[PDB]
Amino acid sequence: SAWRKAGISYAAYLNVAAQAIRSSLKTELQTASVLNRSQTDAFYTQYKNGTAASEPTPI
Amino acid sequence: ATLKEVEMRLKSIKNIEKITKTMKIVASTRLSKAEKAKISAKKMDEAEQLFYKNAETKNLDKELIVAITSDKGLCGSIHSQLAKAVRRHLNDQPNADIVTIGDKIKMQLLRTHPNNIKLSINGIGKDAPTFQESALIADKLLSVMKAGTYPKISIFYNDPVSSLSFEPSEKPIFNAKTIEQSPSFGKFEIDTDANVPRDLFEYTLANQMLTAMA
Amino acid sequence: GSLKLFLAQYREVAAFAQFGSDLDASTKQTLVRGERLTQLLKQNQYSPLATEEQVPLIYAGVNGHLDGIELSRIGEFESSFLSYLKSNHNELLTEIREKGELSKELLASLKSATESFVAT
Amino acid sequence: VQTGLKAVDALVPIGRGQRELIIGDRQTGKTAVALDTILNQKRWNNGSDESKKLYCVYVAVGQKRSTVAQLVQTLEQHDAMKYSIIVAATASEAAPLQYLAPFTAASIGEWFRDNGKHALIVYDDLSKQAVAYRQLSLLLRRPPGREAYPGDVFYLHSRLLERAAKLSEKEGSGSLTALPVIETQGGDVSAYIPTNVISITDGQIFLEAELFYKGIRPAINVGLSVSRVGSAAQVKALKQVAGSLKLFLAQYREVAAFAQFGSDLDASTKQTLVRGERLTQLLKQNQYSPLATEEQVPLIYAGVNGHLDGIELSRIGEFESSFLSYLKSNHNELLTEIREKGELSKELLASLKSATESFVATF
Amino acid sequence: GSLKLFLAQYREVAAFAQFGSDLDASTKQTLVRGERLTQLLKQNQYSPLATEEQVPLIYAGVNGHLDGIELSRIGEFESSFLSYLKSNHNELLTEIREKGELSKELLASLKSATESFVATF
Amino acid sequence: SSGLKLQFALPHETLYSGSEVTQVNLPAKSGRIGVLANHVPTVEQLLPGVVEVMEGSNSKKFFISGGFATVQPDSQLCVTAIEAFPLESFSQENIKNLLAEAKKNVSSSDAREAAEAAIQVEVLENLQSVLK
Amino acid sequence: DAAVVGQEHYDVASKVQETLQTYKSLQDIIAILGMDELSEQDKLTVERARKIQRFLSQPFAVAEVFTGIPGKLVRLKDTVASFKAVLEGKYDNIPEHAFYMVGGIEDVVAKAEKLAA
Amino acid sequence: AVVGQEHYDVASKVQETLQTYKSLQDIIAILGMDELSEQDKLTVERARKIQRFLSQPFAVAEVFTGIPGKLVRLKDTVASFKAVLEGKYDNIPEHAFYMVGGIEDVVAKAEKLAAEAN
Ligand SMILES: Nc1ncnc2c1ncn2[C@@H]1O[C@H](COP(=O)(O)OP(=O)(O)OP(=O)(O)O)[C@@H](O)[C@H]1O
Ligand SMILES: [Mg+2]
Repeated sequence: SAWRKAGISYAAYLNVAAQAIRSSLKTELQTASVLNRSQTDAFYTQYKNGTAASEPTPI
Repeated sequence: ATLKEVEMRLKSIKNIEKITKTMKIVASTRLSKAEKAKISAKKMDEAEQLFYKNAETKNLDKELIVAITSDKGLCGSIHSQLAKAVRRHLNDQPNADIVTIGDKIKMQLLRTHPNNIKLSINGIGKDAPTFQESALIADKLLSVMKAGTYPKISIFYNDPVSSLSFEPSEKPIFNAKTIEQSPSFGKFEIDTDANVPRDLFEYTLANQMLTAMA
Repeated sequence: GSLKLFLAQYREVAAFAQFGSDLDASTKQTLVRGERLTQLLKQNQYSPLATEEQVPLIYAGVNGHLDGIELSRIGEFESSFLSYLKSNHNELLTEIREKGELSKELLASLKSATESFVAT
Repeated sequence: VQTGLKAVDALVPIGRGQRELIIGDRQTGKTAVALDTILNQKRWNNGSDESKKLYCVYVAVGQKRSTVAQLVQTLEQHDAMKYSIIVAATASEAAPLQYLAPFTAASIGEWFRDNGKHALIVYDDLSKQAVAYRQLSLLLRRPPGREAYPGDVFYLHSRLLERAAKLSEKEGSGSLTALPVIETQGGDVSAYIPTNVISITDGQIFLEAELFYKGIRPAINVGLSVSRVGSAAQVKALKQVAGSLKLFLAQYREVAAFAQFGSDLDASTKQTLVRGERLTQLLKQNQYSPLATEEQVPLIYAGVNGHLDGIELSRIGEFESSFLSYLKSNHNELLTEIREKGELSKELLASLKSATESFVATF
Repeated sequence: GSLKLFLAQYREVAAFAQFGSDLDASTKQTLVRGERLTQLLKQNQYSPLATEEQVPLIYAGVNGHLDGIELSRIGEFESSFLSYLKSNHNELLTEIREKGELSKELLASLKSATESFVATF
Repeated sequence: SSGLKLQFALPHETLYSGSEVTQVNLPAKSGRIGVLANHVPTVEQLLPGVVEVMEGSNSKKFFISGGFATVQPDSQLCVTAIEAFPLESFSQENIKNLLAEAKKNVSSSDAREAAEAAIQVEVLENLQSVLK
Repeated sequence: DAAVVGQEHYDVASKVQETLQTYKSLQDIIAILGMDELSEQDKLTVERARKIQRFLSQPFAVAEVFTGIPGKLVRLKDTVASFKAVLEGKYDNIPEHAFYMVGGIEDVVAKAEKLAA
Repeated sequence: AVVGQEHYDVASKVQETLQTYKSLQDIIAILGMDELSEQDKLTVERARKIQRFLSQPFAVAEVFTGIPGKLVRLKDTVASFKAVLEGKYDNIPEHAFYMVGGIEDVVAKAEKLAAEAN
């Protein structure tokens, strides 16, 4: 269950718990503020030294 | 210039006015909506930064550069002002690689130094950023970028001085290696068993980034 | 000198910076001096001024002594500047009246007389 | 003068003796307005009282025979010819015929007016008349004015429309209403002819093709359409629910651009959009389907208060159907009291509200 | 074939990229080619070009062999490419001229003649 | 200087800010820790557990996601986390088991995604003990 | 009129007109704010409006020398059935270029499949 | 075939540059230069520099401009604009191009404006 071994950064270690918690509550007391708070549509792309780039992927 | 060409053209300008005039009011709503995400990110920021105050953690004696921008346009001079600040700091350390967050700002620097760019982000200008997204972005900077090795890391964001003026801002991000050499460290009890300095970097890099975007 | 052409180019850069965008020092410097001259051109009706009284005002505008001066004080300044010459350097007024030309000597006596007033 | 058009009798009320102008581009729904009006008269003409009936006089100018033969054939399939007079002036006929048509028909209706009755005459259209008259005037070598129209062209229409009015009690209380039709060229209300007519009439029912395409039929531009007489000639039963309907729609046209933006709109403005979308959807009325005031009030009252806001903007159409049928079986006594009294007492206002909230609930 | 139609799409994309928004692979690909086709059409006065010299140029355009060339290069490219065929692949020019059409064989040779020149320089 | 000023804030909402507290109990990596008025300056990493702010009056207890905790020399503890959770009236047993069970099936799914499942198990199990 | 072309025919025709109208109404937003700013209901409509628009084009046997494509004669009974299907969103997957210069609705699917090769 | 190949090219470049400024004029009054792309924004400034440079003090109109006439030869004019196109004077302020004779006078006038700045 190592997180800093083959898991993710400490920022992600607390992240998984943030969504798990926010999703472990009542569905009635779950404002839309929390919904979009766990939603993201950002993609990252690695570039080279010659303006080159890698295949786009989801964060 | 016939009556019809003037009547058709005069009519399309009027449509534009309605589109812009409404864009402003709609903007006033997203403005207050970003204040709750701005104050909650500053107050929280002061909580973590308070530690670095009482405990000197300055950097003594390859560099990672991150620029916080959006992807949308029609925002005035925001993609020009920031692309100018990073440009000046780039003249002192050209070797220092850059990782801008925004397809828009990307093209700004992609013309001057298409080498330094080795990673970009898209799809953030939409709504207000959250820690859920911020921590995820900072995560890739440690996996494929390996920011832990870089001696000094710099961040670029726009600090709103007023509703009619902005100021480009820069704030360093001290890494693990810089936490040890901190002159005032002994005053704080700590166990060299849970990689406290190691796990502080991977977290500070997330929050500071979130207070920059928000 | 070249006051007409300057103003012509003034409106071009002035109406081009009225968007709110930030400009350089060159355009901004010309934008500050233009505004002072524009306000100086203003004049109430039924208030004719002698050529001798007009000459002094123009001189200050081109040189830039007015630039430092606040924009809302340009009006009071004109009425106060004329009184300064009559009360002090009246000789200059009588010279420009008859002669109608500024010699190389009167040019210097005038400069030292305006500069000294701008400071106070 | 109940036209049977919700968007009309609610927004731009017409009065016996008034001169309301039906101005609009080609193929907009100008004839539809008048045509429905005539059909909506079977509600009184087949009755017994005379001071309530309304004889209709249609003046076909410059229209091909095929069109007239159809226009007539429509009124028959609806049993409207029983009280309609057609003065046909086809385009193939000599110019002067198309010149005298409007005046000829004018007299015919005045008869009713003089004898103490009510007559509705629709000039469709004055635009064609002017063209005819222009032709005669030019051929006779009379001075040409703006757009080739002689100076007496205005004296023509002014001496025609002023013929319709409302006679006093001493004269016979008779009345002659006029609905002149003008065809603009690309919305150009600034043209010569239109400017003349619009200046003489007492209100316009401006129609736009664009509004037509969206679905809003009849496409009556509430913004422009106006009536100088207004409530003076509108049933108080509808006036009590229409006074506010002009308000909401007014603010809706101002905040119509916001509807195109994301949900980032505040709740205040959003509320307006909720109403407007639905209030505009209610005015949409199919052709050849006039409704009596007794059926209009219930629909307007439910709209203004906002009992439809909860209902989908797609089911607004069937809402009218099922709602009317409901009242005519459970609250028939309410409808009939509005038809006879013509007003809404505090008792009815409460009874109507209770019946509405009941149907909206069960819906 | 659809060259005129393509130049129509170009002006469609050229006007839409005015917004100042980034363009994907599709809208930029056609934008790259459409911009060069317009540069290939530019011809100097008093300089009529035979049919055997128009076909080759348009060929390399509609296909996409100029996409990988700078805009200020299209200029000399035309003259250089022509001189290339008149020296080496002149047989083809002679077939296009007489026949006035393109056979299955003529396309093959013409195809290879184009790619071979792109590789040069 | 009497008492200790607490600063419990989140990336979405701030609860306490320069507020005096009698006692606080927040889980640390080394182990469960407590703090009072005067406390030695310690900087420990907070793990997904349960925090409780104590007052002269009945003390409230909220569930924390995780972060860092630092007690400033000037007697000022600062708690930083992501999400927060009220007493118990917020979480539901039924809403937890649904995902909880699905987590064990994530180990069955590809390891890339199962890696995060292992981290969820822990947090979820602790949620059950909060029921008390 | 419904009482002429049929009730079904009128409704389908009216829907097509309303779609093309809103499309032309949002032309000021699709160039000034992009396609992303449009709502979920709007984007879905806009895409369709573009498909129907291109679906209205038809190759004539007379202008075969202009288009190069063989004339195509569509029957009214099939025509209405085609747009109807497209109005219901049954072909929101098919590419727009599959509706440009195409006769019957079957050809749309055939074309969309021939391009994929 | 008359004014020379270079003269033809330099002239054309001046036109294109001026033209591109005109085609975006509508945008400038509405939005501004902030909305202009990096490439477009550079052409504007350059263009505006070329336009101002076109002006020339007239000896006959000295009583209007108050500036002594300036007679410029064709040979120097071509080289002048060509040098501006190459981007060898993008540092010099636009004002220095207004009512200027010889290209040398531009750099001269640019230096005089440094002492006047306070
Ligand atoms: N209220 C309505 N509901 C549905 N369709 C309508 C309505 N009003 C008009 N139409 C349509 O309008 C068309 C004819 O419009 P109309 O005759 O009202 O315009 P017009 O003023 O007569 O134009 P023109 O000057 O060409 O006669 C018909 O095809 C009919 O389908
Ligand atoms: Mg008609």
